[PDB]
Amino acid sequence: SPLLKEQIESIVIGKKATVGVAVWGPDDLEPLLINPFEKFPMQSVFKLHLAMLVLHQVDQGKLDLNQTVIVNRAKVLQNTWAPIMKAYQGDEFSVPVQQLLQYSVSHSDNVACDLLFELVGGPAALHDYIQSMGIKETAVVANEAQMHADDQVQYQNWTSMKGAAEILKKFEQKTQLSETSQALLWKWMVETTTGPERLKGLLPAGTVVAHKTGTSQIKAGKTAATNDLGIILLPDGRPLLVAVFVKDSAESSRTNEAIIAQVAQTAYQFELKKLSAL
Repeated sequence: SPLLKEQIESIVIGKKATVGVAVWGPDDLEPLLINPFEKFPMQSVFKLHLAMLVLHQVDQGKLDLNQTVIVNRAKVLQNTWAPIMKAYQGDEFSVPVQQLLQYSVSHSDNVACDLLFELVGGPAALHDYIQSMGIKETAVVANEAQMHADDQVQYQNWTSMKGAAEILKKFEQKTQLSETSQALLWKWMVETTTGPERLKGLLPAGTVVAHKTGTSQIKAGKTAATNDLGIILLPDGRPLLVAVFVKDSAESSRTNEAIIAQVAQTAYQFELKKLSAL
């Protein structure tokens, strides 16, 4: 739809950032893409793809949700966002895969993320999995530790807005995971504690939203990435897929999140307009 595209452009024009958007409503044949040729750093958004690969290996019986990993407090990535390190006491403890997944997805935990990467063969294994789903415009080459070591690396874990739309559609179609794995991932994405003022920012109270955020620190005067992508359930229970990636922004943190909230609200209102007519 040209009208929705124009409404979204009216939000991003004038903001000192480059914004990518993908909107796919339930009656749309193709998704609406804003800035389709730009490469967007994913930051923690790729923990979504990683959870799908891990659950896919659980579905195949290659991994078990209760399989546990020994965590040595001295050997994991130090001084990074890792809530799991505060959930257990001791210099050494063991955590099941089920909980590492929950912490990576819902809490965007960086240590849980890298521990999961180690069970499946690293970034290379995730990249193969993504390509195997037919998504060519998403690249994964580094884990959190490597992204932590060199701040240019984050740009190498990128996605196009078509790639963001496809991962949401694959997930939404419930064709990649067993019913159990699908229900677990939906649970962790609805329970996310991060980014409450992004996609969910201006939606009505009670709207169900399964989403995953991605954020970088302010370095060299800009925020490389402020992202949120997810599934919004409409009043009739049908899904609305929305992904918003704000790249290389020189705006305040508050403004970066408001761009995402406004785009989500505009897409949501547009779907109500269609339900209103049809």
